[PDB]
Amino acid sequence: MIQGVIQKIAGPAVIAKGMLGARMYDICKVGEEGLVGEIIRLDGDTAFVQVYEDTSGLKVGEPVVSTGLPLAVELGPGMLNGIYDGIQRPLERIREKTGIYITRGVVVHALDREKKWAWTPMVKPGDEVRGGMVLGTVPEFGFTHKILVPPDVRGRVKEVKPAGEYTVEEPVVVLEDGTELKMYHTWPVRRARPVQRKLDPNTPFLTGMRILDVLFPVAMGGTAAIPGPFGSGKTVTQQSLAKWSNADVVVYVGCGERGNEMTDVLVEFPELTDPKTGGPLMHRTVLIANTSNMPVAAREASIYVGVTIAEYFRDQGFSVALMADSTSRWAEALREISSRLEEMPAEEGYPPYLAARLAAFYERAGKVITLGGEEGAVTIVGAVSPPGGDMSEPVTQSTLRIVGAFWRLDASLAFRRHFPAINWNGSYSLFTSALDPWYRENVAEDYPELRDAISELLQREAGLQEIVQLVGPDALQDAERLVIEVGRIIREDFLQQNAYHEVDAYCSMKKAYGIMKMILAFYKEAEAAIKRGVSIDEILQLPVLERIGRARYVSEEEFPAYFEEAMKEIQGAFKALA
Amino acid sequence: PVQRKLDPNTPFLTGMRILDVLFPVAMGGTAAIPGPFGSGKTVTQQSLAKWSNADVVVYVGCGERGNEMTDVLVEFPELTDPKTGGPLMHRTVLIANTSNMPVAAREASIYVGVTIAEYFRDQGFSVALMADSTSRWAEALREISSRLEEMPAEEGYPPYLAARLAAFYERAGKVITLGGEEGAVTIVGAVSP
Amino acid sequence: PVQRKLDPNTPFLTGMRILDVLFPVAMGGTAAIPGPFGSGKTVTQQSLAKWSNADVVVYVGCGERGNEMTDVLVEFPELTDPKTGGPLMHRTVLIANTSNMPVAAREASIYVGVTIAEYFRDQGFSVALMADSTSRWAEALREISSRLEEMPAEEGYPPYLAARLAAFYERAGKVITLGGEEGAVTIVGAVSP
Amino acid sequence: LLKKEYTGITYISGPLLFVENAKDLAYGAIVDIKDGTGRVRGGQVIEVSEEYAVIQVFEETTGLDLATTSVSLVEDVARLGVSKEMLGRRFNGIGKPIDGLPPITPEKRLPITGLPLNPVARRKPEQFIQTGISTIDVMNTLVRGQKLPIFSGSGLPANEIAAQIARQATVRPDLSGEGEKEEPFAVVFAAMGITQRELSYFIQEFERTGALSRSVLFLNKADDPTIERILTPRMALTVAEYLAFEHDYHVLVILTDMTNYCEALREIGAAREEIPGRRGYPGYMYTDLATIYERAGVVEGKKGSVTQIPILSM
Amino acid sequence: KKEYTGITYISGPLLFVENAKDLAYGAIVDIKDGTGRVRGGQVIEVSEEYAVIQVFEETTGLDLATTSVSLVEDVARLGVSKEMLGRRFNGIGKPIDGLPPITPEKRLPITGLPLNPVARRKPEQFIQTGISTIDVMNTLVRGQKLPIFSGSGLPANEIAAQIARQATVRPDLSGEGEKEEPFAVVFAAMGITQRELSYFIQEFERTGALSRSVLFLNKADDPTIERILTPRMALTVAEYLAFEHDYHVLVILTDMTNYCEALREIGAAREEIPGRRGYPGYMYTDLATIYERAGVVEGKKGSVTQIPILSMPDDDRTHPIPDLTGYITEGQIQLSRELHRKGIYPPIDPLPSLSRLMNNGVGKGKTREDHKQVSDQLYSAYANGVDIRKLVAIIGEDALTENDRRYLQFADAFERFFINQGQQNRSIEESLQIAWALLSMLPQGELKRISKDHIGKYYGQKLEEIWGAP
Amino acid sequence: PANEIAAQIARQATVRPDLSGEGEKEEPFAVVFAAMGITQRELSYFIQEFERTGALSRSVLFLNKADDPTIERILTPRMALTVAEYLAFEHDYHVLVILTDMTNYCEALREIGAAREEIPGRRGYPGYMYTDLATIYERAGVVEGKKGSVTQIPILSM
Amino acid sequence: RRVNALEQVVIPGIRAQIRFIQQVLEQREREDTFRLKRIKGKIEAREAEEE
Ligand SMILES: Nc1ncnc2c1ncn2[C@@H]1O[C@H](COP(=O)(O)OP(=O)(O)O)[C@@H](O)[C@H]1O
Ligand SMILES: Nc1ncnc2c1ncn2[C@@H]1O[C@H](COP(=O)(O)OP(=O)(O)O)[C@@H](O)[C@H]1O
Ligand SMILES: Nc1ncnc2c1ncn2[C@@H]1O[C@H](COP(=O)(O)OP(=O)(O)O)[C@@H](O)[C@H]1O
Ligand SMILES: [Mg+2]
Ligand SMILES: [Mg+2]
Repeated sequence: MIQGVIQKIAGPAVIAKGMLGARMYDICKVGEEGLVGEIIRLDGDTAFVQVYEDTSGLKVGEPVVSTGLPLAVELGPGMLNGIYDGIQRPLERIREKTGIYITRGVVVHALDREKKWAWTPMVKPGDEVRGGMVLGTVPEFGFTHKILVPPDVRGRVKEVKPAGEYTVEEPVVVLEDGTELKMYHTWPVRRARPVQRKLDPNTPFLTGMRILDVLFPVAMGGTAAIPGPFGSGKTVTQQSLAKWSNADVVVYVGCGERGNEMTDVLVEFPELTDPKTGGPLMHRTVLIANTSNMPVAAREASIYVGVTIAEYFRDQGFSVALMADSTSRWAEALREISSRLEEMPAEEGYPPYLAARLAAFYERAGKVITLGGEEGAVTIVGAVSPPGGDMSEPVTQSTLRIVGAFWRLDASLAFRRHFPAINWNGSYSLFTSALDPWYRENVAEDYPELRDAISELLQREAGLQEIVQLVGPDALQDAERLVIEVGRIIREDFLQQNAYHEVDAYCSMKKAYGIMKMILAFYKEAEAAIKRGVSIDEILQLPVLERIGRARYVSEEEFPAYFEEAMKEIQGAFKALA
Repeated sequence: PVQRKLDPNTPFLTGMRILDVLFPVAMGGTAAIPGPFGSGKTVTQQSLAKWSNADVVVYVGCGERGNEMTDVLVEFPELTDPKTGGPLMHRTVLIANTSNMPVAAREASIYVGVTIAEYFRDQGFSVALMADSTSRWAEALREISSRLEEMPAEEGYPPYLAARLAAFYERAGKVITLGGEEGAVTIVGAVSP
Repeated sequence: PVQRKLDPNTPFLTGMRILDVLFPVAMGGTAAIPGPFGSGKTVTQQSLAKWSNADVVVYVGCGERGNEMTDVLVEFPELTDPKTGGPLMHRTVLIANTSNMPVAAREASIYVGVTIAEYFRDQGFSVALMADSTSRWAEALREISSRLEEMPAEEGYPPYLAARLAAFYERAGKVITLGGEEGAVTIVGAVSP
Repeated sequence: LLKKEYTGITYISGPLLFVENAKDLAYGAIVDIKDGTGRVRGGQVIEVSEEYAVIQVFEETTGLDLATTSVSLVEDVARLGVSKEMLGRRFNGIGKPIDGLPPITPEKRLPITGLPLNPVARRKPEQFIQTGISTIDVMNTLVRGQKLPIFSGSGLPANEIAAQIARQATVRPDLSGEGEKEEPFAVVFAAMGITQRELSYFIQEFERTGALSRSVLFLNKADDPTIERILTPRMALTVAEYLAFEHDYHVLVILTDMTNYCEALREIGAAREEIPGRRGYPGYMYTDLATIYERAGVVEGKKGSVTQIPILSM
Repeated sequence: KKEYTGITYISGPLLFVENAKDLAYGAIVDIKDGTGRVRGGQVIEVSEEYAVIQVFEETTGLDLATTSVSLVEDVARLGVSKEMLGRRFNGIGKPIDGLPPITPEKRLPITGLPLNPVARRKPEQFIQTGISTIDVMNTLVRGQKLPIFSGSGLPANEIAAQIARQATVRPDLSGEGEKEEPFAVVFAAMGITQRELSYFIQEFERTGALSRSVLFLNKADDPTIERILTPRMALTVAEYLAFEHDYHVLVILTDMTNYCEALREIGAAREEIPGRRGYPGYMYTDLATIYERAGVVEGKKGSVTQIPILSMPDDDRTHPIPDLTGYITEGQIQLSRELHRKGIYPPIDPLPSLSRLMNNGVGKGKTREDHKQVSDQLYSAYANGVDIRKLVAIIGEDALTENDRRYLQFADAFERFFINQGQQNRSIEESLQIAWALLSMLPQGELKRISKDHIGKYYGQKLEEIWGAP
Repeated sequence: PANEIAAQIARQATVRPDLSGEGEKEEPFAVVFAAMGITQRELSYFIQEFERTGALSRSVLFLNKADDPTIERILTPRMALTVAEYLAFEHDYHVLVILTDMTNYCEALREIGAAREEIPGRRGYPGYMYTDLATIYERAGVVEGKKGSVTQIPILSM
Repeated sequence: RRVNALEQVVIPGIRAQIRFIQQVLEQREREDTFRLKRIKGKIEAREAEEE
């Protein structure tokens, strides 16, 4: 490859000479120390390379060697149960050979080069193989990892290795033109992986939160955003989605995060268990962790590594969910990189191409038909942290133009310790109508025409706030005092959920449906009793109001008996009323 | 050149009650009409062209819509000159440079219009000059300065912007011509902030 | 050079109730009085020159009007020293550099004044130094920097502006002189934003 | 005809590259850029001189090098091949079909920048259009040859109103006294910066009522190169002008979102280090927008008409 | 040994030396002139033809004929030892107290390596600072970064000195009594004046607090590069003591605003285009390499804790320096101007203050088990009372309800006794006792946040225990 | 109406020897008038106002109209103040100086400053504008041992 | 009446002024950045006048 020498050092900017033939945006190794960087400007015989690490100690005349490839990730067996930084360096294997400090110039491989895998072929000599097809399978924990021919390779199969133990470096399939196919291939993180055809999402993405998958649901293959002020509940909700969701593979991206908070994820997660299979939770997760003191170039490309890995797992027929934590701290690194390149800003210091990059990141989601003919889906949920809790910030304005759902957290509800702090007026979703055919088959026939009744009840309560603020609740007539009480019951027994509780942390769909049925039955019976002529004071004393309050903490398998008992008890109590 | 300039002492009758009564403008004066979009600058200027008592009307469409020029071209031969009885188009000169025409020609159109108005002044007539927008002329100057790599003063405008506007508006007034006859020119300019 | 810096434990009496009571300054302290034009900086500093209890007063007129220097030159010989009984001008040194005098001399006057004030400190006196405007010093530094073609900082000032101001206020304090006596210098500087 | 290649690349940085010996490239020409792997990129000459010519690239400059890259001339001015068979087709906003059907056979090739209409050649708009909406038709009526934008918010249903207008608009000659007779009516729909959900919604809505048989669709997605967003409305206006003023159609052009066009223009202009305007947008926004909006109207002596309904979100 | 005499340009703080390609980037050099004086400098740019050197101090007396430059060290290193405890340094390791220099046990680069995120562990033990509003409601945990936000006239220096003088750990409260815990304090002051220098010296030396502290003092008239290098050396010493001798250290950085303005000056002197409001574009990255060196590491017994201090330029929390600080640190303690003007010290405002990591350090087995509920109840009650205190001025006290009068009296007594502690040193048990004494003013049963066991155990104490013993 | 106020001040100004106790009568003020970028409408008013009060026999006028070149405005205040200083301190006159618009002078200064690419101050004006304005205003006052005096009434639009 | 007047008149009036001042300040900052870019570009060309 192309080799040169250093001509000028000034900060991170290094000018090399003799680099005629070097290509744009390649990865170069600078000096004898082995520091890495990117070529950003070519001029005659010279090249402008920008070094990631600290350049103190470099001398003029040290060699510069170009790798000939842009920023790329290694896709193959062995990515699950792994912890990476923003440029795919395994942190666990760095610690085993370096200690508590990350020394500059350390060299490690993303995929383990000395672990045996159980190869099993699915092709024979003479087969005609197109890009994106399947060569064989490899067992990996609870899954079966499929070896895929890279998207740009086609030909005829010459020879296939027999079954046995092999490493990722062994060429298992050799084509007739001399091409050797191994168990892994590299892909540029800034190139979208091709597909056959995109599809409309039609199945829900179950989150385990009662408000989320009922009032503002997100479809499998959709996008969402969760902005909020400081201490509103972003991180807890993201970790809850990681813990309890029904996606096959979860990719968690911390794109620049507080160190003592990244420690919580790095410590607590190995202790947890898989909701579906009961095994370790980390057997289905890929973790990408960056702290604030990591190199800025690794922080900026962290959300592209994650989406590329998610697209790779999508091409094998899985369903992948991607959690991006604090994309505002990714936009900070983007702004810093733009500032180092001397670019004219737009809005509050951001580069004018911010809305292009945000669009290029969110648009990779969606349910597709893979090149092999299988279905796959990627779901993206990103969290935004505005500097002052204002939604006019440019990142929020650029995000809300392209997301399919929008959950807005409120500081007023967080002050009253109402968790989750989702504002049910400013929020919206666009997947309800498409998800309606799925709900009436798998949950209940009445569900889409039962959720809107509760939405109507919540809307009627909001219109009475101008009167309750003027005159106290005890001066209202019973016809609206009843809906005030029902609104309180809804807000405190259905919408509210405790993520630290043992049984309240997760809620299935049928449990929520039963709670809604109980609430609406109470509303109907109380309205009828008011129409008889009874006073509302005797209604609010009924013990069944505590039974609805205990519906959150009842166990998931104990619930079918409790629901039947409550539905009998409420009719028995309201029949005996005057 | 002229012999002497005179003090304006006769009104410029426009035909609008609020402009003729509350805020009059003389036969040698200058006026500016700023306003946002949809405020009514073009309607006001075309009413001034239709109904004023000036002998010759010069209209300059510096960087405006083409439909306004088409409307003026079509509907004016069907009207009647208030003080002569002939067609209204017989007293009108139009200079049109629409918005999608070349930018550099916006600067020349203002000078062409004011030179024609000065020429008709020297024959003893009273001329009213209407400029549809001077902000477009300012934008043309800004673009030319941007190609010259000059340092801008404020909002990107070249520092000599005020000199050009001061020199343009100073052409107006009531004068004694070199031939001994009397003439006057009024300038009404629209501004689009 | 000095021998040892001391602690501030003696108030600087200015004669104004608000400054002496609510916002006191010690004998070796530093104070800043910013404000817009026509707010009262010059009158306050001249009142401090007239009525304070310092032994020697040094006045630096950096880049201001000459009429105020004439007023000080005329009015002061008729006054009485509050602690000596003689003329008030016998304890005052004036360094004047008006606004129409050359720009580069504005930087030199501040250093000359502070050096003279330090010299009178070494004899065992307490000296009060008043700088009429330190913003003109920064403006002069900006003016010189335009000829040097350097890269400016915020608002066009040279990047080393903050070092000069820090080194100027650092000279104030109560010390033990090299001869064993005790002296002090207090600085009051006006800022014109 | 033969082709010429220039291999004197001297400087690459950002979106620009310099060609040394290219003294015969016309200003504003269209070139194609070939790297060592055979991938071809497009570009436009924005400045020419004796020493070198400046070419900006339509997409990423990743993979280029000075030793092996070569620049070839395509055509002196950008041209689009138009034909009457384009009705019912879909294009990617650059001129290539994305419906899977074979490409069209050009009747004529026309410049996409167009030419200014002579104000003497125009005539007054005088015929109304039934939009099917009570608030528009009665109080803010639409005339053939008018340009009437819709000002929308972030959450307001602008796309639904656009689809309803495209489905339900018609021209009524029986009211005008001309007599009940056929009028050739067509719809040119240009969407730029839309997401996949809105693209699917528009496709399904156009197919549902069978309006696709009389419509030409130019579609541009949010992950596409930003140059295609600049070139998208000019293709639609060229096609509409050709139809209206050669085959006497009554066309209706809908520009789905001009806000994305303005962002794409700000991104392009700031990359060339030019002095910004009111809020970072370039100072020549007014001229650039006037080159698009002013292409509608009616022409004296001809039957066709062009009507524009831009849509933007404040 | 080698000396370069090819000076070609001197202007401001920079000078150019030709044929100096042997100098490494960032190397430290010394400049010698015709009078024999030796100055310091740093290489900021190396090329084939010349190198650029930024000079410490002024350039008076230099000339292009006689000046020569020699090399001192390839990278900036500091000699560290356990004998640094009880010493004062000028910001580049030169002693200023007059004692002989320390012999180095090691020489370490002042720019440290980043910590591996997988080697950290969760902070779970607290520090008793001796201040009620910090220990009870905003508890500081070993390994936390908890800055203090102050203003122009507010006494941040006094609070810093008091925290440095009073801080200790409580091994008896943890487990079965625990064992010996070595403790140390590292103090770094950037851009302070002579008055603050004298105050800090006389405060540390008058009570024996110097025997466990290392002080890095940098004056306002010192060179700016000294101010840049001041906090990194303090962090180097803190990391050495914590992770090679098992010490529990506490680092106090006196003013980060001065550091940011020095960074702005240095960046503008090297012809770099700034970012928002004139500050350098890499300020977020540069601050992150200082804050993130604190923490606690698996398999190690020591810990590093940081308390940065910064002054908001106009009490503006939207300024870049406080805004980017909150992106990296785990909370904030905010000083109040109106509490300062009302004669209350220390003027810590409990409403805007927040500590992210309080829940891990408090609780059963590390402190008393009623900590969290008491803190929450105090927060809620004070937040209720502060608005009644304003409503009274319009509607009059006799028109309020009874509970409103209770809350008003509680909000007065809270500011009177709990916050205004003066120079007193309070243990955690004393602060909890005072907090329970204040809660007894409120009627029993109004304490919705506290469980019944703690109410039955601790309610009913009189306020006279501190009223009659102030 | 700043021009009418200036003309009224110039018409009505007088000292009061009887109140001051000097007892010495005075000759009327000599007026030095400097116009920078003035229009014809204001200039025709000023000329008629000076004609009606008979003050043209004691006046010196420097006129730079709005259609005149811009860069000539740098010289005019200096010429006017040189003549005023000579008359006041060489022939014991009492001179009143009126400068019509300093905004035009500042615009003329900004044009040249932006041509040479100086380091600007606020709103694009050159950084030495304080010094340049100081050399104009500070030419007034009273000199010890001399009878004459210079009084300035600049006019400027905000 | 007073509550409604404060809620619906004064607060948006203050907020619009804040939004205007922020944009003016940002525009001035952008102009300063452009000027600094020109100054740096001019300085770089002066040094390389004779290679
Ligand atoms: N679902 C929930 N259940 C219980 N507590 C919650 C819930 N959501 C948020 N909280 C509380 O709100 C706080 C918000 O903290 P966190 O979400 O980590 O930071 P941020 O909201 O700034 O991302 C947490 O300390 C937690 O105690
Ligand atoms: N005097 C008027 N009488 C009636 N309508 C008017 C009048 N002035 C303006 N308008 C209305 O203003 C609209 C357009 O104003 P216009 O002159 O185009 O303003 P601008 O030129 O600033 O865009 C016209 O449709 C017209 O209905
Ligand atoms: N203590 C005071 N008593 C009376 N008048 C004062 C006092 N302070 C200021 N002034 C008036 O305020 C004006 C401010 O003058 P000066 O201080 O010279 O301006 P600046 O503050 O801009 O330097 C003076 O004309 C003076 O008459
Ligand atoms: Mg108009
Ligand atoms: Mg003054």
